[PDB]
Amino acid sequence: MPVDAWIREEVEIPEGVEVTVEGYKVKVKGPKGELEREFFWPGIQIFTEDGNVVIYKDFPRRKDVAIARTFAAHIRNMIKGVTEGFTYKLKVVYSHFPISVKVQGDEVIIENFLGEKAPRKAKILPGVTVKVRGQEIIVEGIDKEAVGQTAANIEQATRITKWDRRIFQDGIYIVEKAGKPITF
Amino acid sequence: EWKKKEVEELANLIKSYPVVALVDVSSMPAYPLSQMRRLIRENNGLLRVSRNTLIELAIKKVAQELGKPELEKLINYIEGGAGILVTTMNPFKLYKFLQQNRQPAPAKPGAKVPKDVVIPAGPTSLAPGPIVGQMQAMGIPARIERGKVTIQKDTVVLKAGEEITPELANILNALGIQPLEVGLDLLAVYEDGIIYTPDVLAIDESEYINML
Amino acid sequence: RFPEAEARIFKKYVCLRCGATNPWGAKKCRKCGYKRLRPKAKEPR
Amino acid sequence: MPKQVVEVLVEGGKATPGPPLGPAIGPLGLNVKQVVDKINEATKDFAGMQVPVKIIVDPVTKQFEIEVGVPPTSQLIKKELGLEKGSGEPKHNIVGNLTMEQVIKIAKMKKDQMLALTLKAAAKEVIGTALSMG
RNA sequence: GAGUCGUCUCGGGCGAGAGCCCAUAUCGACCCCGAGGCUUGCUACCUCGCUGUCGGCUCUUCCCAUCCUGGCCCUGCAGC
RNA sequence: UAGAAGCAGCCAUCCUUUAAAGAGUGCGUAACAGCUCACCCGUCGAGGUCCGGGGCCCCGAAAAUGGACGGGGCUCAAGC
Repeated sequence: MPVDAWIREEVEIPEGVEVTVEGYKVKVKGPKGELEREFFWPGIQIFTEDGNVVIYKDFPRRKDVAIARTFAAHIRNMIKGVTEGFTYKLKVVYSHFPISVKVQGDEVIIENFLGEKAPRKAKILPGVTVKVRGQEIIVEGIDKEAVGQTAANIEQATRITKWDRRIFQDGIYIVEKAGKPITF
Repeated sequence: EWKKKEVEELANLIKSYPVVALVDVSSMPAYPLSQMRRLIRENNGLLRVSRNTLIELAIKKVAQELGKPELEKLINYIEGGAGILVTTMNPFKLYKFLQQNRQPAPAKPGAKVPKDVVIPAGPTSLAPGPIVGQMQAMGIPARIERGKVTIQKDTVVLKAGEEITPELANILNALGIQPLEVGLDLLAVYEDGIIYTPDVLAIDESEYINML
Repeated sequence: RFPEAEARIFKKYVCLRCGATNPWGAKKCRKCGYKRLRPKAKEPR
Repeated sequence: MPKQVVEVLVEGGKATPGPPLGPAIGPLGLNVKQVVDKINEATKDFAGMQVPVKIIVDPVTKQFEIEVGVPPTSQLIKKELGLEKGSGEPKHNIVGNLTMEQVIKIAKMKKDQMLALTLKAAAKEVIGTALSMG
């Protein structure tokens, strides 16, 4: 099990992303927008030491080392968030009634969900943009977290739990996440 | 295990054969290679591995300079799934044998292809299906002949140093033709204090002596 | 239709110490340890 | 196939099985069971056992490429022992034993089918097939 | 009524076993450990210069280990 | 047994050869085919995965006027 005792990690940043700290809060600014996050752990200093952002605490514990690596991964997703967007594709597939998925406002509305005269809805955050092209639907946007939430909110609304789950199966599902979610 | 148990056992192995070569045995499965593997065994040689025994050349150099030394094999050559091939076959026989058995290649889409990828003309021997639709999309003529899907004419789809894409690879696969044309590469061949490489094995010295 | 739906919905595990659909890599709810637990769906599976 | 058109079984002591050969039909040479006729004689041994082989049914220039089941090692040892079964009830009877000369005759012809590199190595394969039957 | 908790009520752990096959869709023995004060009983602490019984009626408070309504999960959940 | 061709089931579970192979882990097929694992070498270029005692803290934990640590309030302590 991990041989740390400093504990100190180092996070590699290019010259194409600059990062500036002011307290225990990290802001990452690159070509395409910027994104700020708050990393909230107590007793840990996050600071920029030259070209590298370093996350450290003097007293190592098993719990602190997990938190340090999670924060380090968050900066990396932010880095590849501020260079280029993340794309998840979802497909709408249906059991009987053609099903019309359009974005009206800052919510996606789905109508003709099993012949329904009522909406199913899922929230679409401003950092994420949702475009519908036929019955492929693409959730796209700056940050991996924003993109992950927006896409998943769409699947859960349409989610079948009200009847049989092997025979009633109409709804829009996560065809791409970055593999094929999710099985046992 | 322990170091220099293995290197020693290999040290001994190397002296026994006149010709010791390093080849990349990572390119090929497994029925093709295995029928060749068997064939080598009958014709006086064997193939071997273990994790770190294609390095520690210093003991091998000390053991002799006619096997695998550091003399010309300066760099300690350990490639991803390389093996060491010991044989009686002279480097020129060894080289030629190797160029002929090499095929079929695996499918690994997204590689840069070391050799040309072609589509031929003729029947696939597969029935009407989405396979006619794919061929048309690439702009490869087709027709139904034999009640089967047929190509009306070939064309060379990609060159060396060009990637096979997954869409392209998938078409090569549906056809049941490999997208890749890699097989066993010889990194280098050693015999009796001289290193043979494909450029060495290719020319012959006496042809220059004879003209001049 | 079919293999999209049954994945997001159905490709998970259940723990018969909690009576709730938990992650598949989990052997617990979030805590309840192990007894000797097994699927979820039986007869057709 | 899933009623056995490509996949076909031919007997090593009898000829024209009804189940693969009747549904698949069509002239492949002149019949499905043209190839069949060729196979049964060559593979034939004491035991009439089911020898997997393949045909490819294409009606349309009467095209086929076929494999030739060269008789298996299992089938060959039946002939030498004199039993067309291993045991009449799985693993409660005699699997038999071969004298030294008979195992070598089998290996000799088998060599080419086997992965081997000497003729001793082959004979160890055949003797081992003998011991575990049932 | 207090004390008490054998009796009673209820829970948890282990899982023999049947459910075509598959312990847990469902049902669940042997055994072991708690909780409650709602049955029964034990206690003789409190009252014999009286603290009047039960049931109904009427009128009201509180509690959940929840019958229904709301929101949820599984299934040996096709639908119903 | 039509098929049991690793994969209805029963028992055996042997031998040669190695990036690599279990008379085969699961899927799949009427049974095959096909998809795939353990496994291995190698890249990432490290200290790696374990198991076993102890202390503590969590889960296990459902009750009837508002009752609880004496009360307030207290989480680098006013806690152990």
